[PDB]
Amino acid sequence: HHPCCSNPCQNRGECMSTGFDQYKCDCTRTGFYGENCTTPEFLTRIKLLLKPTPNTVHYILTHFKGVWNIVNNIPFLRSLIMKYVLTSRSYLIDSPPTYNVHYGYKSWEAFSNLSYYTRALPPVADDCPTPMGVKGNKELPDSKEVLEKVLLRREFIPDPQGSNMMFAFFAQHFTHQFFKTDHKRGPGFTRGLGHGVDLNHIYGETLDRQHKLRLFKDGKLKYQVIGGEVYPPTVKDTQVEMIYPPHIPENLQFAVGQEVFGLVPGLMMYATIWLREHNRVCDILKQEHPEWGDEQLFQTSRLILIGETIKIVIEDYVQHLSGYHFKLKFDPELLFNQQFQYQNRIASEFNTLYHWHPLLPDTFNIEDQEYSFKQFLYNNSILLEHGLTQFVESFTRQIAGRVAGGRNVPIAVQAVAKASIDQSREMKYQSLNEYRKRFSLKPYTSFEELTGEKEMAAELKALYSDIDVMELYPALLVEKPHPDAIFGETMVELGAPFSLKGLMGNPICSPQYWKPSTFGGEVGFKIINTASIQSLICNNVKGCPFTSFNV
Amino acid sequence: HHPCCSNPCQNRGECMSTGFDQYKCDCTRTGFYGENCTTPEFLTRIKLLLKPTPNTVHYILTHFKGVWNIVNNIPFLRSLIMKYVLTSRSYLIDSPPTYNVHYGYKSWEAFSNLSYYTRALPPVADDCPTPMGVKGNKELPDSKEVLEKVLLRREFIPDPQGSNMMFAFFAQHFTHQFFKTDHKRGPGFTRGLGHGVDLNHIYGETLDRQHKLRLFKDGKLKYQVIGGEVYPPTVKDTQVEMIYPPHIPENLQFAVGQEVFGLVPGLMMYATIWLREHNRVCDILKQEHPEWGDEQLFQTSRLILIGETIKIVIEDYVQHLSGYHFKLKFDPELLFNQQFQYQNRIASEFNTLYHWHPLLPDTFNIEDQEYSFKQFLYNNSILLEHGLTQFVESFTRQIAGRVAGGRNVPIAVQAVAKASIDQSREMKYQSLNEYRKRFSLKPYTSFEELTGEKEMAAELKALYSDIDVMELYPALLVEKPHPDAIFGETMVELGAPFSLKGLMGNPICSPQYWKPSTFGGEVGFKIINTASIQSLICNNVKGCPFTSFNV
Ligand code: COH
Ligand code: COH
Ligand SMILES: *[C@@H]1O[C@H](CO)[C@@H](O[C@@H]2O[C@H](CO)[C@@H](O[C@H]3O[C@H](CO)[C@@H](O)[C@H](O)[C@@H]3O)[C@H](O)[C@H]2NC(C)=O)[C@H](O)[C@H]1NC(C)=O
Ligand SMILES: *[C@@H]1O[C@H](CO)[C@@H](O[C@@H]2O[C@H](CO)[C@@H](O[C@H]3O[C@H](CO)[C@@H](O)[C@H](O)[C@@H]3O)[C@H](O)[C@H]2NC(C)=O)[C@H](O)[C@H]1NC(C)=O
Ligand SMILES: *[C@@H]1O[C@H](CO)[C@@H](O[C@H]2O[C@H](CO)[C@@H](O)[C@H](O)[C@H]2NC(C)=O)[C@H](O)[C@H]1NC(C)=O
Ligand SMILES: *[C@H]1O[C@@H](CO)[C@@H](O[C@@H]2O[C@H](CO)[C@@H](O)[C@H](O)[C@H]2NC(C)=O)[C@H](O)[C@H]1NC(C)=O
Ligand SMILES: CCCCC/C=C\C/C=C\C/C=C\C/C=C\CCCC(=O)OC[C@@H](O)CO
Ligand SMILES: CCCCC/C=C\C/C=C\C/C=C\C/C=C\CCCC(=O)OC[C@@H](O)CO
Ligand SMILES: CCCCCCCCO[C@@H]1O[C@H](CO)[C@@H](O)[C@H](O)[C@H]1O
Ligand SMILES: *[C@@H]1O[C@H](CO)[C@@H](O)[C@H](O)[C@H]1NC(C)=O
Ligand SMILES: *[C@@H]1O[C@H](CO)[C@@H](O)[C@H](O)[C@H]1NC(C)=O
Repeated sequence: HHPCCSNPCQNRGECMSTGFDQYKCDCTRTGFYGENCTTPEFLTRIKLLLKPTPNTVHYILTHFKGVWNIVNNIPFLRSLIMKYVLTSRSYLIDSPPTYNVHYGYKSWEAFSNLSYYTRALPPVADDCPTPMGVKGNKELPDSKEVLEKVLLRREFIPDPQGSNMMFAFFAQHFTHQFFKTDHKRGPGFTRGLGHGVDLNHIYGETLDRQHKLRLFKDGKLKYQVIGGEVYPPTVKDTQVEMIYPPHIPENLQFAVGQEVFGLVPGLMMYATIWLREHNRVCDILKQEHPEWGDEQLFQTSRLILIGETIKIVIEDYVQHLSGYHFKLKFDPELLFNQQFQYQNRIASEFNTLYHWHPLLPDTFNIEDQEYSFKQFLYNNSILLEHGLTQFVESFTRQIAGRVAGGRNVPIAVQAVAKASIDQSREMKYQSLNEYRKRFSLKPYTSFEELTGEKEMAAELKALYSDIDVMELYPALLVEKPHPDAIFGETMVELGAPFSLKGLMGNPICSPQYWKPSTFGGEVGFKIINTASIQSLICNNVKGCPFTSFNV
Repeated sequence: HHPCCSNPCQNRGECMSTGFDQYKCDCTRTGFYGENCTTPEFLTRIKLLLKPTPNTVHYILTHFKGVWNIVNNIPFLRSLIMKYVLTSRSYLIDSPPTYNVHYGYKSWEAFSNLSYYTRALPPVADDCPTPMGVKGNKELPDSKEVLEKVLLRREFIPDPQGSNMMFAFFAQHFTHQFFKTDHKRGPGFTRGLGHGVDLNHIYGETLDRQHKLRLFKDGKLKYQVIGGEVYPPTVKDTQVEMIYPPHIPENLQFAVGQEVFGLVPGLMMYATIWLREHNRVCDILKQEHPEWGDEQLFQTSRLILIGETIKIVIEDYVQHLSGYHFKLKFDPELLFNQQFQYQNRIASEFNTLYHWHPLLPDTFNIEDQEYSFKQFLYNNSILLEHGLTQFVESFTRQIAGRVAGGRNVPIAVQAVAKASIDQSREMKYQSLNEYRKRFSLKPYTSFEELTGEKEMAAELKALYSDIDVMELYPALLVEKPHPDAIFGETMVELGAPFSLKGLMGNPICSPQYWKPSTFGGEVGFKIINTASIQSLICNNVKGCPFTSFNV
């Protein structure tokens, strides 16, 4: 078998076979040497005794609300801290990207082929003696058993951080521009070739789709007016392909950038809001530039919207997730004297860790009604009937489920949770502990340490035998959450760097783009710099209902 | 008409219309302010007063051989000098890229559509009152008149810098991996979607093409053996599309990565050499790694050859072109503590300036035959008849033509030169002086200053009237050359930043790729770091003939 199956190289060292039965570790720039890159260089010894634990940094940012209220009001200090928040993560992500599902070594194929999700850790080799390498049993536990024992929801567990349905649907809508698995090819492949925040979920992935969605007047996107309300146009009107079941009538087949957004009325809500936003921004640009044509209005509105999106994601969305008392800041300028790559490639593991189906409630509560999954799925009538204003009011009110802590996957999506496990396996993911080490965390020494509890730990011990072969995805869902938090440590430490990279990596954040001229002058620039989840709703939803990501 | 037609914003200010008849310049990070970005900031006045002119720097690098002799043999200094050389040429290229033929403002479409060449300067707006903006006559001069008066060769002018046919054909072979105009779409479109040094001219642009070219045994490329000599495989064996006239015999229809390489036996000489190199490297890696399969042998040899190419281009090819006494060095480590983007997008103007058709001789002198263009085109027989050894010996001793200095484009390719002019105009290129300002040079004040001579200057003055509307492409070919040099200032000052960006931008130069494990261990890494034009020929051409880029 492959001599690297046991994952012998530590500290970001690279493993390579050197004959049938031997390996060598490449310890270049790891700050370690020795056979397995485990012997620290002198500067590394000094860096390691002085480096705070990820859990210490977390504690500082989630306590001392009094000190943070001061820090948050000294612009120079707020800049300084946000600068640290951005750069301390940066070094963890390979950019240019490296591995993928087919390439556990660097290759031009893995670098150049945009159809692959990239990989933060190389796949376990095909001929390893155990699924994870060398440790554990010949087979992993039945995924149905892992699912039923520790993942599935008994009683609904609300998120103690107060995440609402505005948040859950925003997560779903936002991330589905860059997580668009190409099932024809396999779970390690993506249809999102832009690999980030390009808003293809609004504008379409291909130019042909964009052109069918565009009005070609005033930069605007096509729309329809129903009962005086602006909604997306239909499939028959646009000829834009969407996924709908057969029983869905022509008039309820709304056409948006992303093929799957008819699935959920929560997604259609956001699609409608962003469509209105784009056309609202067109109206403003046209007022500033009576001389501009359709094409420039469209393109400039897209860049503004991309900027709005990143702004909202950092300052409301990540802000809410973080539980930080520190006020996060979207400011591209903070990277201008730093080493940073303005490019991104979506990692398979980022897709995997974002399968937050425990956010989903048992029923969807709009106004006085309590819709089941059966009733809610593919039902855009519900949207037309209640309207965006009520959708916003209801979803702002409705609490979402806790993601970590175990046993919170709604039964309605059990098949999806099973697939995340099976497809992790099919893609040959390395173990939870391997991922933890890759992200500068201590491997868990037992199942009780992972869960912080006894009962689930015991189930997991019986299923997996060895903590070092525990799988990444179920571990994220059963991990001991931070105190009163939605997630545990592994989710935060893997998610945050993938997030920073995808947000700041965007070309609009580079010095040649980050200028008022890029966005049609100072007014367009200000739309980006003052954007928020509240203003997005206020500007585009009748009556300007109040909103946020917490209940 | 568009209020930016006159190009009012200086110093890399960005121009934007604010009404029908008004503009605003965006002076962000230019170091200037005021209406047209022409007033310098205090620190800018200083930076201006100190900073040496590009010509003064060229003089220092092409003189004082005694000093350079010391520096070159003192590694720490060589390295510090190369680091300057690399980082000064850097800030000149927009990266992430910006404009293209259809987008004179920044847009997601220009960012993301890899099918365009990018643009260093945006195009002249469609409705401008003159071809170059507002200066000059309503029509630029007949392009045949320009071609015939100042471009066409009367008498062959040899390169006083000593460039040979080995150099001339290396330039053509190498550049044709990234200059691959998609004539079906237009001159501003490329088929080279990798946008750099990916070796698609050897391996194929598509996976479909690569796979038909591969042996699938030991990592190797398919080949044939004719008279005991290894040549590329045929079109019939591989089913790889090549451009060939109907009349060419089955066996001389060589199939290589780049579809046009059967055009010229000079091109097929290098194609064959590089094919041999790839399979030679396979052999070395197979020896190192008996455990490796076909796929990893192939991909690893590919990365090795990419490195080989960059190394040769920097240390042999650019070295020769530069006329420097200083010894350029390929060493990715020199950028590791610098700010640099590991990405490239091929610029249209880089394609344009690289039309070095004056390099071409009047006949192709092999052994004691002197082949006309008519005889040499598409004649792979010549290659088989003489063999690679004679090709190398003959092309090493044959002088190439001077590029700058005027009147040296061979009549045989007059149509290509005319097309360079017409296509510049079709892509709405700004004038020579706009390009010189864009690359930190003073605009020429007269035609005589451009040519350094009287007679062509007068023909040009009569044709164009204003130096400020002189065109880029013809200017490059008529420019006063540097002393005893093949090129003039504008060629060097534009070409150099485009070059080093595309060389160092490659992902193999990034910290996560620049490691021995990437190339199969120390042995593969060493193939790269010891590569030379002489070693390429020595390892792959029978009899190991002497070669170099100069006669
Ligand atoms: C971010 C949180 C989030 C939420 C709130 C959410 C809400 C919901 C929801 C009710 C609104 C339903 C019925 C589903 C149902 C599904 N989800 Co999600 N999903 C979420 C994150 C994801 C992600 C990420 C994927 C992977 C998408 C991909 O790779 O294409 C996913 C995949 C799926 C799949 C497999 C899709 C396929 O292409 O086969 C189904 C089915 N689901 N989900
Ligand atoms: C770098 C030096 C160089 C040399 C030595 C060279 C040598 C020769 C040569 C010698 C046997 C011949 C017969 C030609 C003939 C042509 N070359 Co060049 N070319 C060169 C640089 C270029 C470049 C750059 C282009 C543009 C390529 C593109 O845009 O695809 C080009 C394009 C062409 C074209 C038109 C575009 C096309 O259809 O491909 C013709 C015809 N040629 N060339
Ligand atoms: C990026 O990698 C993708 C996966 O390797 C690749 O898709 C694959 O493309 C190949 C070649 O075009 C397809 O192979 C086809 O042709 C062979 C032999 O001629 C047939 O036996 C196959 O049935 C098939 O029709 C594969 O279908 C395809 N593999 C997949 C999708 O898993 C992409 O082409 C690559 N992208 C780029 C830009 O190169
Ligand atoms: C890369 O940018 C390219 C330049 O615009 C683009 O090429 C263009 O593609 C469009 C749409 O696919 C073609 O226009 C079509 O318009 C109607 C459809 O209703 C048809 O009647 C036309 O025949 C045509 O299909 C343009 O012809 C085409 N322009 C060209 C070839 O120069 C690429 O598609 C863009 N690439 C990506 C990945 O978005
Ligand atoms: C190098 O790291 C590897 C870790 O896999 C070590 O490999 C061996 O060490 C084990 C216990 O120390 C032995 O039982 C085995 O022979 C072997 N393990 C495996 C998985 O085969 C090796 O000791 C390390 N060497 C150094 C320098 O620490
Ligand atoms: C910088 O920009 C140019 C704009 O082109 C200059 O305007 C020019 O002023 C000239 C002198 O009065 C006029 O001859 C001419 O009308 C005008 N050029 C054009 C094409 O309109 C601005 O004055 C200058 N601005 C400043 C403040 O220096
Ligand atoms: C591919 C495009 C990327 C966009 C993805 C956007 C958001 C994904 C959000 C979260 C992933 C999971 C967990 C991390 C979230 C919050 C914890 C702390 C956040 C933090 O420290 O700043 C995080 C800071 O680094 C971010 O800038
Ligand atoms: C797209 C991938 C990039 C590969 C391009 C490779 C080769 C092109 C070679 C030279 C640049 C093009 C035209 C001439 C410009 C400069 C050459 C002369 C002097 C020089 O380069 O030195 C200037 C000094 O700075 C040394 O660099
Ligand atoms: C191979 C060149 C054919 C061009 C002939 C038509 C254009 C003539 O052009 C003329 O050529 C003369 C001789 O070089 C020069 O002295 C003149 O300045 C030039 O205008
Ligand atoms: C569709 O949703 C609507 C709400 O407008 C609901 O009344 C109806 O029962 C749903 N239909 C189905 C088939 O679930
Ligand atoms: C083909 O090249 C060969 C060299 O072997 C030569 O003898 C012959 O004349 C050439 N054919 C043409 C069409 O010039």
